[PDB]
Amino acid sequence: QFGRDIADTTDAVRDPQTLEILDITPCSFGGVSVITPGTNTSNQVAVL
Amino acid sequence: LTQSPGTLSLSPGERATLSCRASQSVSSSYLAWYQQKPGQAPRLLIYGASSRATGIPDRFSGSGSGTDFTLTISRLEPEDFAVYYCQQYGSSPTWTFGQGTKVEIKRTVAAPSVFIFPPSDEQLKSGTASVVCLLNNFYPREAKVQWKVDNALQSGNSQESVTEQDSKDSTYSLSSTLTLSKADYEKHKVYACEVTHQG
Ligand SMILES: *[C@@H]1O[C@H](CO)[C@@H](O)[C@H](O)[C@H]1NC(C)=O
Ligand SMILES: *[C@@H]1O[C@H](CO)[C@@H](O)[C@H](O)[C@H]1NC(C)=O
Repeated sequence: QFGRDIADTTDAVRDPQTLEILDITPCSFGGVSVITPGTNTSNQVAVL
Repeated sequence: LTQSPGTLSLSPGERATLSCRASQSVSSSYLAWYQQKPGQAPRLLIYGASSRATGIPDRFSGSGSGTDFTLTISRLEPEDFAVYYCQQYGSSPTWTFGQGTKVEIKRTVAAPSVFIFPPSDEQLKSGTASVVCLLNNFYPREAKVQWKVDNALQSGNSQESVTEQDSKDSTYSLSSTLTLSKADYEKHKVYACEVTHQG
């Protein structure tokens, strides 16, 4: 009925009506680094 | 206010940056920028140190920080060839304008064609002289002019050399006039003009 990963969470599932097999990928996430010359040099920034 | 460079003369189609700079006498949001063609009332381009006014092309962009600020022109056009002013609020009482950086953007490169003119019968019978030396078809306005008889008369307090006229020939032009007595036309056996250009 379910697939499993190391964390004991669903890596995949079977749909209870259509019975096809769905992977689960977590929705995209990451850090938000701000690249800055010092404030004494400029107030401009880039974002990664 | 400081504004730089004193003229900005890059080719059309490029990116070109004007700067506006100040002492701590002024406040950071209230910078603005203006266009003036010859003899016209100025036109508001930028306000808020970065916002375009409505009806200004998206190729203009203002930016800055503290007391160092800029206007970048991009995708330059012959319509940009004008004097450009920044201005800033003097914190509360007073309004202060920049230098008026002439956007003398690249047209051609050329040395002057030259014509030289002695005094004439109507001018002399009217009791006067004025010797004329004419320069045209040049770019930039790199011109220097000197009067001679045939040694030197450029020391004369009555010599004049008007500001340069730009043209549909993608080039500047200018004139020097050496006004004199009719007795100078009787004195000097020849009149001449010499020109230095491109450096
Ligand atoms: C659920 O209903 C659909 C449509 O009637 C059918 O195709 C499917 O086989 C049913 N699944 C189960 C588990 O009964
Ligand atoms: C601070 O910035 C100014 C220019 O904005 C620079 O002249 C100065 O050297 C800087 N000082 C330090 C310690 O970063």
